Amino acid sequence: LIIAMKHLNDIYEEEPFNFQMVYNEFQKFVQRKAHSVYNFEKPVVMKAFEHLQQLELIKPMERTSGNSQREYQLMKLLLDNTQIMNALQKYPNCPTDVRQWATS
Amino acid sequence: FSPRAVYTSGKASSAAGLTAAVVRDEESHEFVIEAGALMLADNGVCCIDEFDKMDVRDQVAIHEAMEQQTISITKAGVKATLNARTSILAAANPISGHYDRSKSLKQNINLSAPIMSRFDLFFILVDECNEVTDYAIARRIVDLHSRIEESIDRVYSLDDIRRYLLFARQFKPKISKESEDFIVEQYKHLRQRSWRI
Repeated sequence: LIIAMKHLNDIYEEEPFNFQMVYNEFQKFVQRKAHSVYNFEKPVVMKAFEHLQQLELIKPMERTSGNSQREYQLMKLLLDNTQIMNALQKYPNCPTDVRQWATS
Repeated sequence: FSPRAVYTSGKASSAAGLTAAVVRDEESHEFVIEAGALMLADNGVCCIDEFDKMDVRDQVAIHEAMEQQTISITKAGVKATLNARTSILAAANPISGHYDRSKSLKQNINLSAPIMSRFDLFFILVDECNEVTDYAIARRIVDLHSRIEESIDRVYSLDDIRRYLLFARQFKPKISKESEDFIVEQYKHLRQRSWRI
């Protein structure tokens, strides 16, 4: 999810985003690959996004509730590309596919 | 390599020059047909460079020869049909010369839907900055520039390839039942998923 977020920040220079775009491009990544074992449904990815927001790596803009759901909410990342690269280098068991997707 | 190959540029070619033209003969005082590139490339291969720059008025003329393999002329009291048994190899670049990832794939190609449909193989090339690829490309180019002949290792001679291709083209293989049902199931899976199939 973080790599997808970085790709979104690179393609759209300094603009917010929501859950749907991240989900769509994660689906694109898992569909381009032939048969990789990443068949996950919407609720589990939603829970993972909620956990990421809970750890306060992502912060909302102009906070409001009720009018806007958790979906369709403008999120931003609080990390730098070099930090992500350095952290990913020290990841214990990073698979090859996700590493190459991050490089791409 | 292929002696039966014809080359042409995109914009410099007109509609008449591609398929055929109707011209009045000076001595006979009548109308005859002057051949175009496509009918000269019969049973060969025709290569088009910068296919994007061609006007739609030219590609619509190409349309018939693309699929029906023949060209029909019904102009100025001249009625005829001609064989256009050719294989077309087209080269082009995306819109504005760069593949913009901020836009959709469909928005990156300015080609009509039937033209997109009528190509069997459609390859799209994207350039990326990788150090190993850069090193390989640079060493290959410099080796070719410095060592012109000793840097070429060909497994088979070009004339040998030509003779083998000539010998092979006359065979007409039959389709097996196993190949038949394998093709059926493969097409099932493929079609169950812009460039519509």
